[PDB]
Amino acid sequence: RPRTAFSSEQLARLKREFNENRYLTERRRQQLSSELGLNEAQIKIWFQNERAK
Repeated sequence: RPRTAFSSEQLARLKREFNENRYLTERRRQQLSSELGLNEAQIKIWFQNERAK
């Protein structure tokens, strides 16, 4: 788990989600994983990094 390249659609969804709520519950992480085709760890990390910036 170093660097997964998100498609433009994946990133658009994550950015909108982050704008609504910067903190990710496991239940929402599950939904995002399932609706984006990204494993949960990748999503969790993206959220963490997004907050850090």
